[PDB]
Amino acid sequence: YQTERFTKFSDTLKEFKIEQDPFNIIREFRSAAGQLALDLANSGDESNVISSKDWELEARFWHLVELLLVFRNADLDLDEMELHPYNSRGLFEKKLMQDNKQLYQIWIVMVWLKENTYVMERPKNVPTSKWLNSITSGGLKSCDLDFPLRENTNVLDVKDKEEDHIFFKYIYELILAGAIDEALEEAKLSDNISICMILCGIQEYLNPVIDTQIANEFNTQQGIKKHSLWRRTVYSLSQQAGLDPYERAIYSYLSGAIPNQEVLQYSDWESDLHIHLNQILQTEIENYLLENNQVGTDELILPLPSHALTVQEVLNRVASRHPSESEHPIRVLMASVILDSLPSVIHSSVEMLLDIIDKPYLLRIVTHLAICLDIINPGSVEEVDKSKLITTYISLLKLQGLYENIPIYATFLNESDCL
Amino acid sequence: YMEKTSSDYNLWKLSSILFDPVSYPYKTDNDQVKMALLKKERHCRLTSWIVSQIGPEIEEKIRNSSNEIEQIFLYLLLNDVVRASKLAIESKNGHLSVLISYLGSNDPRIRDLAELQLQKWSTGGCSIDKNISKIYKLLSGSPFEGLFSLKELESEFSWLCLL
Repeated sequence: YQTERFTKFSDTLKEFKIEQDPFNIIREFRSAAGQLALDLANSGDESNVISSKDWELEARFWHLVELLLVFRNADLDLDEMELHPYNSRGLFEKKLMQDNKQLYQIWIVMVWLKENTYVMERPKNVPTSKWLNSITSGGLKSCDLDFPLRENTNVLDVKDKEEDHIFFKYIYELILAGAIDEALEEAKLSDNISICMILCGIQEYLNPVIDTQIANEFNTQQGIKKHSLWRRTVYSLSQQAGLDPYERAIYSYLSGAIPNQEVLQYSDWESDLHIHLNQILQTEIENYLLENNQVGTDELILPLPSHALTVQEVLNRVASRHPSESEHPIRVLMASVILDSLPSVIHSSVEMLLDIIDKPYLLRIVTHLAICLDIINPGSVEEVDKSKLITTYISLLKLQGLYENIPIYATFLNESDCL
Repeated sequence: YMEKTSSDYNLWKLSSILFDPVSYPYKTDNDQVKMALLKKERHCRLTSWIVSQIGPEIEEKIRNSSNEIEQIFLYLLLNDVVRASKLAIESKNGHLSVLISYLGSNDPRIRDLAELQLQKWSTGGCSIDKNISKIYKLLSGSPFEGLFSLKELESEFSWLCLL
């Protein structure tokens, strides 16, 4: 049956033109692609695993589109936040994310990135308690994480290191996926209290009593006041070798830094891009705080880089670092959406019809995207480009023998007359 | 009218810190907030002052220590979280270092976790360094009130230092 696909997308358009909000179209496009992603994936010829991934990718694209256009377009402007110098850093961070839409967009994108991150299954047969092997062998004169750092790592049993590896890797995957609560649960329950505690430093300080404008979200002060310190402390910890590469990786991510080579070598376009947007973000916040004298000089223990990249440049670098992946045609759209250069790319792939015909999803996707765009933002895509796109896709509806559902797509030109 | 060096001056000053009203010049959304700020201010001045007093005692003690983790603890005795964190970092005690950064945020999660770690050690725990346990006990939020208690430090430190 699967050669139903176009129906689903077409179907969604029917429902829209007929209850005469348009963001639902895309939401459905997403779900549609995802549903199809499942079909080709389950039981299939290994020629299908490929086009299955091109559907999952499809789906992620629609999601990213929804998220960003919702934020950008459903922008109806709220009330400005008036801080005082007595206010906590927490509030200033919030203010920053409110006022600077360019940067919040980065947040949105990171959220999307996390959403679609793979995490291993929870490690089984985890041991009763930490470093149990070393303790049992005798030779841990101190039971604290820093003991084998104070003096040769030869202290820790091999099996203990192997388990610390399992743990820190799992925690790392969870952190990259946004699963911070799960990471704290794992830390707690796996007898890694001190690491847990480390994960608690992630929050900026708020006090509901002082920072009135969040006395709703909070009933109790929380987060840590000397955060610039925390951050250097963690970063330095991240640079100290004789720690497991995933642990160092974790601290890197937390300090707004770029994890060690041993770990980073396995990160893909999404993972890598995520890492570097995290860096942009971290740097930008800490700079925002410095420009408002909410950082205390004592805490500038160490040099961290102060110069934030632009999303443009991060993308360019990550691209050159992952050319194969970068060049994949829906991930180009992903980037195009991220930079807003989107009608830009529409008109572009339009002129590539004048090695876009070779891949099937593309001509469809661009067309339905163009439709959505001009629905949500009348004017968005050049009238001509709509004409050209629908023209060509329609002729494929003909080549597929689905003339049945051509009128729906017609509802965008007087050129429709000619059908 | 008194010398800033005289013990008398100390009496009158400490008395000012604890009893004279504080003023908080910046306007506050509601008044219970104000009250909270006034409490933080007073607390900060009292604790800066105590650190003024115990200062040389502890600096002497740091002069004579032969063990890095003990020094880290003493820096916590001067309410200097940052230099404890730094020495930890330097003496290659990095995890501790991170933990240290919590001292003075009153995060009850961290509190109950630190205490938990302490019970687990104090039930088997073949051996834990004498000063790491002290530091954890500080993170527990109840350093004498306790079951790994710093009360015995009664004999090694000015009562003011422990307070």
